[PDB]
Amino acid sequence: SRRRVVITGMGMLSPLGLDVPSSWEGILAGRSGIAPIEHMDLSAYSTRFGGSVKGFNVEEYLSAKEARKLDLFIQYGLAASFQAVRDSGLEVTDANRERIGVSMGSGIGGLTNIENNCRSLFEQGPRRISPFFVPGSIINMVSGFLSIHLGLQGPNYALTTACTTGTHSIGMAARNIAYGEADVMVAGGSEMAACGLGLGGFGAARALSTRNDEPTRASRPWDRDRDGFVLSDGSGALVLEELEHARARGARIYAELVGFGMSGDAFHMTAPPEDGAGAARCMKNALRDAGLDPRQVDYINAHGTSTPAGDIAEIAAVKSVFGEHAHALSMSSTKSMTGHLLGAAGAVEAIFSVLALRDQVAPPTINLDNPDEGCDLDLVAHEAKPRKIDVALSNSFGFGGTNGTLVFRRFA
Amino acid sequence: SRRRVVITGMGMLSPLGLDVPSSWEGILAGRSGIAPIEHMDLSAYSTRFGGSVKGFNVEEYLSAKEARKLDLFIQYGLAASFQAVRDSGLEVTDANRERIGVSMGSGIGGLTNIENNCRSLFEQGPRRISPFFVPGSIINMVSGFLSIHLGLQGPNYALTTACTTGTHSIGMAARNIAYGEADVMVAGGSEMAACGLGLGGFGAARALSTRNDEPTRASRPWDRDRDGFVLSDGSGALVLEELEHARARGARIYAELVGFGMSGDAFHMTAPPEDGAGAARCMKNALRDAGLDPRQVDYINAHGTSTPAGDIAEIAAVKSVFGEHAHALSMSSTKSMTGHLLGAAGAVEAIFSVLALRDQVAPPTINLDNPDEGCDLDLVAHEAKPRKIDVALSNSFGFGGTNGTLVFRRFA
Ligand SMILES: *[C@@H](C(N)=O)[C@H](O)C(=O)CC/C=C/C/C=C/C
Ligand SMILES: *[C@H](C(N)=O)[C@H](O)C(=O)CC/C=C\C/C=C/C
Repeated sequence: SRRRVVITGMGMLSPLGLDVPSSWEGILAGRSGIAPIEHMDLSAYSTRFGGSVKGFNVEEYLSAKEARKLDLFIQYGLAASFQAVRDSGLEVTDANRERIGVSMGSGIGGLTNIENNCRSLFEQGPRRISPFFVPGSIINMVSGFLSIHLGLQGPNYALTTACTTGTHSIGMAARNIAYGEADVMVAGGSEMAACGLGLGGFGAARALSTRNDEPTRASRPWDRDRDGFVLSDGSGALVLEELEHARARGARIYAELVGFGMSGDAFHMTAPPEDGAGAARCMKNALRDAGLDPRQVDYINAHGTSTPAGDIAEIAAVKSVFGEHAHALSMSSTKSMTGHLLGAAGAVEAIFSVLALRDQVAPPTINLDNPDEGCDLDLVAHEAKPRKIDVALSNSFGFGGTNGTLVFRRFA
Repeated sequence: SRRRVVITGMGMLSPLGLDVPSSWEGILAGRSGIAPIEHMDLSAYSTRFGGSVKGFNVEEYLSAKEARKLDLFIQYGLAASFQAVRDSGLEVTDANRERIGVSMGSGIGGLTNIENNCRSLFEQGPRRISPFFVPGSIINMVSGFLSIHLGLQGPNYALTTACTTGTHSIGMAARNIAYGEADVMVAGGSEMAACGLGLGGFGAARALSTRNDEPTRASRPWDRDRDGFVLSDGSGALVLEELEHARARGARIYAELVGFGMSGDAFHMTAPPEDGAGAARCMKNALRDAGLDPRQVDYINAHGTSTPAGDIAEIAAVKSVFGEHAHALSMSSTKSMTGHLLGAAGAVEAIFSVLALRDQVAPPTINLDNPDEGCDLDLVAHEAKPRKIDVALSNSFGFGGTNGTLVFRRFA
């Protein structure tokens, strides 16, 4: 006896822009948001570029006094959230506040703050750790601070499922509404992992592209010369709403959230199975959840992180799940332009999938100069493709073999 | 139309013991697991004691190679998880593995690992960061490594909701089963924040008891001389199972999980509202979820962290929710003995609630020498109280005003 769930608001900070429309313009233009990092000295690091959010002004949202306490991941998460609530036109009242909840997640949350409080502790000692370190750094405080600012009293929580965080946060918030725990959820992800620990940590695991000479050409999903993902920062937030609650208040409806899949590879801590069996199971769970034939999918927003193993695993999974229809649909990686927003990747890509439906256009896979062996699908190489899209699918795969799939369709 | 969920296995590392029965013996004996910390120099810190796990042997569960890369919070979570799966008697097969998932969470996850990789980064630079830093430190890797070790292909995720993490992880895993997403879930929490950042972080926010001269007397919920919570380490894990799946395989059933409630205070980043209005809403949501009259609750395992504001707010909430029945039920804080396991607090306290039902006994609130103004309920001061218990309730409250309540009842 589950209710239908629609998207009535979207908000975003990306390497391509400080909101959704500016980010989406970047996407359709094939623009890279990847550039040498400038906020820290990366001379000793094998990767010196990433997707920074450019020109972020927190004072558009919060007092400088408030924001001083908050790690950038919380600033970015609040900014995207505030945008999405505004965009929904939803009015929070005594009558609906217990029915509006929040699920904004992160991969690691306040790493910059943790790194800085660690410097203070080691160099100076524990009397120099900020009283605001914990409430300013832990992952659930986007959900926390958003609920305090807006008076949201519904379910209040955060997921942390590595690069799957954004996808799961949206899927499980949809489940909250579908099963009557809430009428409205603000859900998505924020990440700011562009510090020594983040760039050094992924560096030490050799996960990152080291194409320092051409940073805009580094993220090249399914291209034979790909050499790992590009670390990027940002936040995506959607207002999810029960269909009748939306219809009743005359809400502008972007799309319907019809399918959510989760699954575990149970294969390896960091590498995906070569045949993408976990991704394949996850996509099939989401399609069954949606009551859809695989042939109804027109657009896939791939995980497509630009790793050797991950990209081909995703091709195999799509070929397994869709058979001959795999050559009819369009699949692209917007990480070709945005790089990899980690715990935020699934939230910004949920928004790009919803906009692909609104505008009937497949975003491009830029830098796809030489598709690898077996990468023979319509990957929307170089340039945006206007086309029919009634159903869009977004994938995220994470450390621990954790998988998420979101299925959106045009709302009647 | 939603399915019933029972507890068929439990696992724990606590300051009181390296498994459930040893921990539960400590609880019923009124024993403190709180002592001066010995694994680090705390001379410059205002708090020098906490609840350590004593004598943990990871090699009972993992190979040296398996354990070396993993933060203690993952070691502790895997140990509790493995105990719970063994304790369930569940056999994982090709036939049931896609129906068995994992939701083990943490407040902050791999803080000790983060501290250690930061020392290397500051002293020597990023070439000295472990390749295993990320997969070895991030919160979702208890769920990840457990699924890889046991071949679990069901829903795979992690919550991070501060001190509410364990309660939410259990509640939402129960929802997964109730709503047919899985037949079995391993759920709970693990925390190891007994490092500089943890003791310094909470110290800087003045949240911790500084009664260094009597560490076993420091955790004193509802006592007039209380001066903040006691930082403690450990893990709790429950095997949650659909009732018919349990009956069908002849599983031993500890208790039924009947109610789960969440709510946001939307009041303050760290302080609860004086009248505990958020807690009150959360407890009422759980009882409504359970289809129970407040008068059916016999035992409450309080949040009861031993903070001035938190303890009295919880009394107010119980008085609001239960009225005259507030004087009939028994409410205790096992943190009087265990200290606060943070993201694990909710998991170990879910287990103590289930055991209060099994043994028909209310655990004591030790150190309750002088109950504060308004603390005039049956708080089970000093000594365990044998009594009728058909329904037990467990609360957790977190930073961000995030609330969780779990309602368990004796299984027919
Ligand atoms: C994502 C991927 N490579 O596809 C993977 O889940 C991952 O490594 C992210 C883990 C967490 C993110 C934040 C980390 C900071 C150090
Ligand atoms: C605890 C509480 N009872 O309010 C609080 O919610 C909390 O634990 C915040 C941080 C969680 C744990 C990890 C942090 C360690 C430094």
